[PDB]
Amino acid sequence: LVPVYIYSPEYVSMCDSLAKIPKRASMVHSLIEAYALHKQMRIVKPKVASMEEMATFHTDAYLQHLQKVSQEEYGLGYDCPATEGIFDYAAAIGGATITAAQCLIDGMCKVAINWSGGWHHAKKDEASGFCYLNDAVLGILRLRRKFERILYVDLDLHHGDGVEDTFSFTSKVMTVSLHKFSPGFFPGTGDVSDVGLGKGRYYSVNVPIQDGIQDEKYYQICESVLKEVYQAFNPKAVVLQLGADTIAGDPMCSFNMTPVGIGKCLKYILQWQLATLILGGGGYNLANTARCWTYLTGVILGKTLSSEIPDHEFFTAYGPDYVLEITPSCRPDRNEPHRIQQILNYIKGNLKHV
Ligand SMILES: CN(C)c1ccc(C(=O)NCCCCCCC(=O)NO)cc1
Ligand SMILES: [K+]
Ligand SMILES: [K+]
Ligand SMILES: [Zn+2]
Repeated sequence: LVPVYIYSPEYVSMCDSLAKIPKRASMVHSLIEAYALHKQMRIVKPKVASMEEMATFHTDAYLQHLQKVSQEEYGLGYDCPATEGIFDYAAAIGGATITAAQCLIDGMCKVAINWSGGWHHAKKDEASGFCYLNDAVLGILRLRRKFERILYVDLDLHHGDGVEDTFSFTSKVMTVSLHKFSPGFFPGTGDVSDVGLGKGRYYSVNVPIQDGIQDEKYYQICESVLKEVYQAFNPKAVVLQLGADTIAGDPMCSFNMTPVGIGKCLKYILQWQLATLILGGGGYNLANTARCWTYLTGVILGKTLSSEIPDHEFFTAYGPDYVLEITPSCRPDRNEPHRIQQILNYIKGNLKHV
């Protein structure tokens, strides 16, 4: 009944070294610790993923290449620099999510959290969008050993293309992604008409959304889709990716959400009372990402947190207001109601086939 919190000092330090988000893992953990939330959770040390565990998804040629560049193509480049920490980072993140999955299998908990996971872009032999290894896929494949139908819900700002593509030809894993979809915006995929292929047709769900969406409309959309998905797909377990790059104040400056709105989505999923693997993802206003995942941990624990950020290691990063709540930016919501309705009707039509 007590949620599992994947953590070790070594893991945080490892994750802290991803050059795109320096120290973010420490900031998230430190704030969670400052609110004393870890004492209400079962703290589980993550294992490091073995080569064989990583090879359940990634090809050996790809994994050997990561090993090679870590010691001395494949999507390595501007977004995914080939640096020496690559292989150990992959094994650690993957291992953490696999550990969370295993805890859920063993019935240790109903909810297991790896805030440093959620790297949804990576494919079997291609790095993409800061993702060297797809830990979300790894967790789904582990859960698959016990659970017959798995629902993957992706609330990151970006389309969960790596996870959806991996399971596009299957009906045993359904992917649902809400994301910004606009020509030029990474990764450029995930229109409402993308529904999966072959036996998996209608088992991929995409909700293309525009800039400026706020809490109430987002939840209305998310609740509407998830309601139909639940009744049509009847999932036995859930993997939930909660990238905080949708949150107001993110330098990506696209959606205009607060952790409260995401929390309502989280609450809706939690009341299904299924085994649920919780993952992080994007989130580039580092203090806000910590504010968000701290609040969401509170939501998982059913606790209401004090508005004042406690003094702690990174306290100075929480200016100018030093509170946990995030105020939406004063800019317009570019989502026109009729288009949103069209999308919801298209999805509903798709789910009748499921
Ligand atoms: C300021 N600067 C130098 C850059 C800013 C943005 C990108 C970018 O979005 N690149 C495309 C890859 C986006 C990765 C998004 C990862 C994510 O949050 N996935 O959910 C690149 C450079
Ligand atoms: K998403
Ligand atoms: K699928
Ligand atoms: Zn993202």
